Amino acid sequence: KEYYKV
Amino acid sequence: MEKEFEQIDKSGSWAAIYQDIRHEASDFPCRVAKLPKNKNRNRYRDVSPFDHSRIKLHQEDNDYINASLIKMEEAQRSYILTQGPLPNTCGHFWEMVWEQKSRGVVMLNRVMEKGSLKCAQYWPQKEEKEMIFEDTNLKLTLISEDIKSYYTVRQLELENLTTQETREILHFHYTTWPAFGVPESPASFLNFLFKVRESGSLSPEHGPVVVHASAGIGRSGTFCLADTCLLLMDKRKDPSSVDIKKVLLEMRKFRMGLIATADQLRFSYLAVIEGAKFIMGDSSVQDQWKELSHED
Repeated sequence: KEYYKV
Repeated sequence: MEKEFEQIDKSGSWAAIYQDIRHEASDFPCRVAKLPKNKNRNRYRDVSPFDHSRIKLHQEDNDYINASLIKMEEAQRSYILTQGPLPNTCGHFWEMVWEQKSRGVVMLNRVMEKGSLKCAQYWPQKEEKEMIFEDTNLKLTLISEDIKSYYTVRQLELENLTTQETREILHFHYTTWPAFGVPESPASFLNFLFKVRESGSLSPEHGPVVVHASAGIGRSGTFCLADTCLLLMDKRKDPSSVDIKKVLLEMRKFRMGLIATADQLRFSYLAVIEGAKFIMGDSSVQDQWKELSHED
């Protein structure tokens, strides 16, 4: 959630 | 040039090119962004603004806003790329807008996408419920809005409670563009950009337009990358000379990770290609994109 790319 | 688009597409090597761009991309420091006091001004751990191109707030408590000033010397155009505001950086966002004398805001996300809020409700939704940001002493009123099938063109009156001054900000909201996705078609995309151009929000007479999405790197990167390339073709005396890969790397000198998917990168090519037709000439009956866009 706290990252823009996974 | 267009067939040059196929050859890369026949090989289906976009992922190769996009990873090359990712590898060759600049890597400048973001010390200010990673300061502890700014943990909560950043929506994502991994998207931060370079210290050298980051916008700064004229306020004196903290000057940090997750915003980068992309400036394109050859094309003569600048954009401010920024993350979607948070519940607590909304006053910063409009503070940034006011200080930078920006005339237009380009929104490429939606407040809610896939069951999660990517952005804040940073603009009032009803003419009768104006918004007031106490921290940055600004008041924002909705004036009028034009709704089309995939985009909305609000008209806002931002006002400085301190100087008593007021300005008209144009809001360009692309409501159908999904995260890591691509616009329904180039025709839909080009229609949008050209509406932004005519409003004069992009003209150097004003500040830089503010363009954003959930993180302001992926969809926004495609927007400017399309805009800047087209801007060049009318200028260089050999519109074929524009290298879309070269331009994207140049922007990545001001904000990290512009363009988020090999697909987004691919669409960026098509939009320039389809848009080059307008710049190039576009037959003996332009205005076509207006018809094909399916606005309403």
